[PDB]
This record gives sequence, structure tokens and C-alpha cells, in this order.
Amino acid sequence: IPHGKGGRSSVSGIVATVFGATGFLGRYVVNHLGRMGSQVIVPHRCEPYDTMHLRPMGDLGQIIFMDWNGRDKDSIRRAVEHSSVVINLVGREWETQNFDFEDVFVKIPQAIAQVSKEAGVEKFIHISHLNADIKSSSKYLRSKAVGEKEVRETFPEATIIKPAEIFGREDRFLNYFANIRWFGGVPLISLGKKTVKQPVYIVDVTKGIINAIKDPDARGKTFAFVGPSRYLLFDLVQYVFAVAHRIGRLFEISPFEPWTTRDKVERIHTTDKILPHLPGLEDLGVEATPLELKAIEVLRRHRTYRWLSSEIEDVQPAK
Amino acid sequence: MNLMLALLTNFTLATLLVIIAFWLPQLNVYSEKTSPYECGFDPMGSARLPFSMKFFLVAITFLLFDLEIALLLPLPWASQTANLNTMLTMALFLIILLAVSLAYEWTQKGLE
Ligand SMILES: NC(=O)c1ccc[n+]([C@@H]2O[C@H](COP(=O)([O-])OP(=O)(O)OC[C@H]3O[C@@H](n4cnc5c(N)ncnc54)[C@H](OP(=O)(O)O)[C@@H]3O)[C@@H](O)[C@H]2O)c1
Repeated sequence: IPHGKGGRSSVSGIVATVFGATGFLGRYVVNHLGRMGSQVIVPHRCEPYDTMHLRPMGDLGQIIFMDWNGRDKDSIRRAVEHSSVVINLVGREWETQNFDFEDVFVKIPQAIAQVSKEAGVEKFIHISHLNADIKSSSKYLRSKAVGEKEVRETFPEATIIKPAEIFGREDRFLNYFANIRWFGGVPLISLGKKTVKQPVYIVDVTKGIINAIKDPDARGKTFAFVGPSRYLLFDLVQYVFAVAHRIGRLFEISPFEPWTTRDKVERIHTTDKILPHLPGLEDLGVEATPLELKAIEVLRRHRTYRWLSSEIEDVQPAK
Repeated sequence: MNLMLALLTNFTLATLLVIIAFWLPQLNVYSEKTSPYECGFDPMGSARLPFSMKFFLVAITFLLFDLEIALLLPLPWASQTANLNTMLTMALFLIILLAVSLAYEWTQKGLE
């Protein structure tokens, strides 16, 4: 039950449990739950120090930390016992040299679709992507579609979310570009055919959740997040170099956290603008943010003062 | 032929330890905030380097006292010599010729 103003130090009824919550997507969620105030039980894998910038979000006794491996059952059956909602965003990029990567999107969202489901939770939420299609792409992009399909068997009403591609503040998607101060700028693959996707702004995706977390009546009704205005061009890569003007890893360096001479060069250019009958963002209101307002901020190289911004795009066509 | 391999050892050991200390953990996998906070305690400082007169005259004055020590430099080689009344009375000239250049400027230095 709620009480008083929801500024800080209130009760607000909900008791979430947000798995992951260290990466760019999982962290920025917990910031908006350390405002309205709630028992946001965040468990973390193996990181004592790398989670320290998360503590001045929970007021005093709001958040709480636990350690958990993920494959073992009861390590994720001990935190899910006292909860109201539980959302999932676990996962990564490329296959690691210890794990198997196949069932990690199959058994592990099912390992927390175990007695977690039975114990009395509600509003269990998973994530998707706008390009995860069971047609022959990719090793990561499909086998996420296994997680769309093989985990849908349990919890027949979830509101699994299907956000668009994200541009943000500390992300990897747009930041994979303009970090290519290198012996050449090679696009994918010297072509501007299907560029670009829908770069939704990360504040909207973390505002969609917290409007769905007490919506009500949003269970089973999966959602797909609208992007900015409107499609975009290959001019994006030219626009990135327009204004730019050309955790827990190791002690010295981690010798393998690469740029992946594999599927990753084409894990983003397979676009597949999916079904526009999905409800999917504006009805999960209210949020609609462009790119050309929030583009100055995260792009940051050695000029640092002089921008003189005028670069834009028409729509582009098929708008 | 080691003079010249007496120093190219010393500089390639010098440039070795720089790139290993600097550039090798510069490729590490931390968060690495690139925000413009890297300058300390003089945040913006929206000005050009202003001229300071009392810190220009210190440059020129040294340069004109630096020349005639190289004239004064071959005094130990001017010992094992011929006619030495010339050698003594000319060696005393340059020092006084350096000394007067003090005393004229010494009546106006400024807060140096
Ligand atoms: N919606 C989108 O547009 C989009 C884009 C890219 C990726 N994704 C996927 O959607 C989620 C977004 O995550 P993100 O953007 O914050 O990047 P992220 O680096 O994948 O962060 C997600 C967290 O999951 C952790 N993790 C990886 N393997 C794990 C395992 N076996 N067990 C427990 N934790 C594990 C990661 O490292 P730790 O174990 O150290 O915590 C990380 O902290 C991820 O699942 C991601 O693969 C979505």
C-alpha cells in the first residue's frame, strides 16, 4: 500500500526483484525505483566493488544485495520468495570461454521461471529485441528467439517487452561507432541500404517499465517500442562523425573483451521493422523522444567546446 | 663504435617503459567517463595567456650574459701559451665588460 509523496523515503507498495542490474540497461532502471522508493532486491553475480555506485539510490534499507550463480536452483529461489513483481534482463553479447550460450537464453530464464512461478509472484517480465527472428539469423539474434518461444511455455501471461534499438549515455550500440579511430572507416558493408533502425532513447524504455509495473491489466499483452522521428539513413554514420569532428574485468587488462570478428558486424544490420500492430509504446504512455535533441550529449571527443550544430535528416523516405 | 649504442640502449629502454605503463592499461575494459572533468580546480578558465613584461626581460638578460662566457670558456686552454701580459690583460677585460652591463641594468631591474 502507498503513503505520502513519492519523492523519496515513501513506501509505494511494490517490492521488485531486478536481476542483472549492472549493465547499461539494468542499472538505469533501478535509478527510477530508488526515487519512488521500494524494496528493490537486486542480486548480483560476482561483483563486490563494481556495484558500489548503486548504493546512493536506495534510501536506507530500500535495496539489498545477494550473490547467486544462476544455474543452481535455490540461489535464485531464496530471493524470489518475498516479492510482488520480478523483471528479467539477464544475458550478454558473445559466447564466453566458460559458458555454452545456447540454453543461457533457454534454461536460465526458465531457471527463474521455476518455483519462482509457483511461490506466488505476479507480473513476471522478460525482454525481447525488435530483430530476434527465427529465420536464419543470427547465432545471438536467433537463440534469443528460442527465449521468445521456449520460455513462453511457462508463464502464459507475462508482458514480455520488445524494445527497439537503444541509444543512451553509457551504451555500446552507438558507441561501437566513433570508437573507430583506426586505419579506416569501413561501413557495413560499404552500403546504405537498410540503415537505419529505430534508436529509442533509454529514458523512454526505463519509463515504459515503471508505467507498466503498476499499469494494471498488462499481462500477456506484449509491447514493442516506437523509435524516434522517423526511420533514419546511412547519414547516421556521417552524422555521428558530424558533431564528433572525427566492469569487473581484470587488474591490468582483460585480454578478451573484443569487437568480435564474427556475427557482431551483422548482428545490427538485419533490421526487420516488425509488426506495427503491436501496441506498443505510446499506449504504454507517455513517451516520444527524438534523436537530434539528445545527440550532442553522449558523443564527446577532443573538441569539447565548439559544435556549431546544423546537421539533420529529412525523414527519411518510407516514413 | 659504441657511443651510439651507448645511448640508443638508454632511449629504447626509456620508450619501452612508457608505452607499457601508459598505453597498455589504456586499453582496459572499465567504464572510463570521458566527460570534461579532467581539468582540476580551474574548471572553465575562458581566457588567453596574458603578457607579463617582468617575465620577458628575464629571458633576454640571460641570453646576453650567456654569450660571453663562451668567450670566457677557453681560459684554461689560454694558459700554456706565448706572451702572457696580453693573455692576462685581455682576460680581465671581458669580465669587466660583463660587469658594467650589470651596473647599468642594475639601476632598473623591476620585480623580477
Ligand atoms: N533491448 C536491447 O536493445 C538489447 C541490446 C543489447 C543486448 N540486450 C540484451 O538485454 C539485456 C540488456 O543488458 P545490458 O544492455 O545492460 O548489457 P549487459 O552487459 O549484458 O548487462 C546485463 C548483465 O547480465 C550479466 N550476465 C552475463 N551473463 C550472466 C550470467 N550467466 N549470469 C548472470 N549474469 C550475467 C552481465 O554481467 P555480470 O554477470 O557481471 O552481471 C551484465 O551485468 C541483456 O540480456 C542483453 O544481452 C538487449
